Amino acid sequence: FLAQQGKITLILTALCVLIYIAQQLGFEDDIMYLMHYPAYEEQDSEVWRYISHTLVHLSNLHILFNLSWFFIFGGMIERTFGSVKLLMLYVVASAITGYVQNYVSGPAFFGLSGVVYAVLGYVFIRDKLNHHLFDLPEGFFTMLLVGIALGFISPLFGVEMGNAAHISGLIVGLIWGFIDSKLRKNSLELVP
Ligand SMILES: CCCCCCCCCCCCOCCOCCOCCOCCOCCCCCOCCOCCO
Ligand SMILES: CCCCCCCCCCCCOCCOCCOCCOCCOCCCCCOCCOCCO
Ligand SMILES: CCCCC(=O)OC[C@H](COP(=O)(O)O)OC=O
Ligand SMILES: CCCCC(=O)OC[C@H](COP(=O)(O)O)OC=O
Ligand SMILES: CCCCC(=O)OC[C@H](COP(=O)(O)O)OC=O
Repeated sequence: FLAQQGKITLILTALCVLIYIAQQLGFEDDIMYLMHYPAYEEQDSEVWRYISHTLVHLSNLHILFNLSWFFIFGGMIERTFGSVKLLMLYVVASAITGYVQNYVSGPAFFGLSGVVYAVLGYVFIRDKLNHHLFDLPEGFFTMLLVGIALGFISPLFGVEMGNAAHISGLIVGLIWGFIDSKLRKNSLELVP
């Protein structure tokens, strides 16, 4: 429930769950066809496709791990920097990671993991820099960041997409957070 967590975080998590459930009682076929990244010159105009691929999941663990991490850290971002910030990081990470994954492997990918890494990347450098607005992950979510770089370079799991989405995701988050950290400092310069 909310009563505390972010509205955007909640909406995105619940949408993923609803679309997955739908995948299970009829057919992922319709959903996969409408939601996949453009794989056709005629689909270039179907603009939702640049983002929608993130709402489809391929297994129970796939969606379980993605939503857990997104709910926790996407929530931190929302509660700390605002709902607009989270929505934006989502739209942009979704579009950029899909763009990158598509170039290296084609339009056959689904899931929120590219957004998760952008989110983890954002929180990571923000925490590292203006260290305050956060008080450490937990001790495990900090580790599963070093031993997770092998989760795509030398496959220990496999987030049905590829590491191109994960790496470009982290990069989007790291760059965005560095910029925000900077813009923050720049304006505080003239405050007591
Ligand atoms: C201790 C630290 C605390 C951190 C905890 C934070 C908790 C935050 C809550 C986040 C909410 C998570 O929501 C994700 C739930 O997603 C619902 C979708 O379905 C969930 C399924 O649950 C797991 C099922 O696993 C089944 C494994 C068997 C098959 C493996 O995958 C193949 C799936 O095939 C389909 C079978 O029906
Ligand atoms: C035999 C073994 C087989 C070989 C297997 C090899 C395994 C390696 C596979 C890994 C794939 C590598 O792919 C890496 C791709 O990454 C390339 C990076 O390019 C993508 C990154 O794109 C970044 C684009 O620009 C960043 C966007 C950030 C924008 C931030 O917004 C500005 C903020 O403005 C302020 C608003 O508040
Ligand atoms: C956010 C871009 C993806 C929109 C879309 O076409 O897919 C989701 C739709 C409905 O979701 P909306 O978020 O568009 O209402 O399918 C589920 O019923
Ligand atoms: C960054 C998200 C949207 C960018 C885009 O228009 O994608 C076009 C790419 C290729 O674009 P070029 O820049 O290589 O022409 O192909 C998509 O199917
Ligand atoms: C990292 C600071 C310099 C990079 C840059 O030229 O950024 C231009 C704008 C943002 O400028 P800032 O003033 O916020 O750095 O967009 C970046 O992607």
